[PDB]
Amino acid sequence: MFVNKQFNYKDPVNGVDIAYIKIPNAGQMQPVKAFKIHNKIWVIPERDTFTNPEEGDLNPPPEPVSYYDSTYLSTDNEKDNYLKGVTKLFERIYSTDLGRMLLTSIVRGIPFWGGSTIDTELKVIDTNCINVIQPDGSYRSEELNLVIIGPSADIIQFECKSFGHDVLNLTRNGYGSTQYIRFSPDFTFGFEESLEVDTNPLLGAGKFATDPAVTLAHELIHAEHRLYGIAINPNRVFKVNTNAYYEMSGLEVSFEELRTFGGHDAKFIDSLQENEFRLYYYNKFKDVASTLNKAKSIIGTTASLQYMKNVFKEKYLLSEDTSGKFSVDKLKFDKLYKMLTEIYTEDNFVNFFKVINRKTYLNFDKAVFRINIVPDENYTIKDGFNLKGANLSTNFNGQNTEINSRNFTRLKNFT
Ligand SMILES: [Ag+]
Ligand SMILES: [Ag+]
Ligand SMILES: [Ag+]
Ligand SMILES: [Ag+]
Ligand SMILES: [Zn+2]
Repeated sequence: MFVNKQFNYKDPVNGVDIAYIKIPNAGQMQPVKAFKIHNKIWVIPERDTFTNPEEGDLNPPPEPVSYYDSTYLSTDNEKDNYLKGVTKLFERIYSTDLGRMLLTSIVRGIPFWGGSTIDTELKVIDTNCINVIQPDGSYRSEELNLVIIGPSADIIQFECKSFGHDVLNLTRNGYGSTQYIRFSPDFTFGFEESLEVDTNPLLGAGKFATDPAVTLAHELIHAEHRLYGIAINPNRVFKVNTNAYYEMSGLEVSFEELRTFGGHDAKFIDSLQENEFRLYYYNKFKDVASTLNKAKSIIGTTASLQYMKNVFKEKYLLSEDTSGKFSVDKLKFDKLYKMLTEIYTEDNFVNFFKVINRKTYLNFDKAVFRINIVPDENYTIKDGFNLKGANLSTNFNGQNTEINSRNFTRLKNFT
């Protein structure tokens, strides 16, 4: 349903949902084959050597939790598997009510059209589009919200990447920007069942495997914060004082990560700072409402001013008065803000998937495993690794790398 058609890496390009594309702001690059799996969402089965200029080399840089393999995702078979793996994960996520809500929010989360220097003109920002090569060879500029792409040099460094603006802080000013998620459905992390063990850097080999659907959901949640322009400034961190090994090393974790995980982790952000951020972003939305009201012109005859004004009215859940003037209703703002920051959390997704998972973001990496979720015999949209009939359905046996040994190959231990 979420991905209505089957995609094969070798399917011929049609210039519509299967095409060679170029990422603007990415400098000079060769067109790469991409697949549009859903409205506003694309997948590029390639290692990411375009978003960051100084990150085009896949070989292990000079001399930590990291894993390198310059050959991963270099063959057509691997790219086909990557595409099928990612599509499958989106479907697993969409199969839950929470995931359906999240993906709906992501599609509705179009980056704001605030690219004009004139306050009466509404214009798209080039950081939020890709250039799509058409059958006739010409290019077609297309707006999009999300792009799933292969990892860069460090295979296990999953993260959101987005292009910046000269002056605008798009991921924190309420505007939002297109997010490129480096991710792989072909590897997963190992964790320990015991809290005392999982949060200790010297113990555990990583007996249980993280369900990659949770990992992708985690990145999607993080991406949606950036899409709605309410990501917490990275300089806002928590000087961990709840873990003796974190304090010992003076390690710090950004509020953004704690918020994304949810559960008890989010409670580390004290009430004052919580209100501070909410007030801040409430004001940013008011700014978007004013800009819309001040808009009398629009660029790009792909839609009318009335249409786009309404698109953002929906995205930001703004209120329109009798005169057709937009404003931000505190109740509505608080509702949307809470949905994006408290309802969509890693902890809540675990409850929906019914999988075993780390209990806190404040733990220690144990290991990385190679996996293959494409075959139904190994992983299904409905149960992940814990197959219904199989003897893998209970006690999370499917995620148990010792019992379900054939589905996991430990590549590196971090403990
Ligand atoms: Ag553009
Ligand atoms: Ag565009
Ligand atoms: Ag992110
Ligand atoms: Ag991300
Ligand atoms: Zn994160």
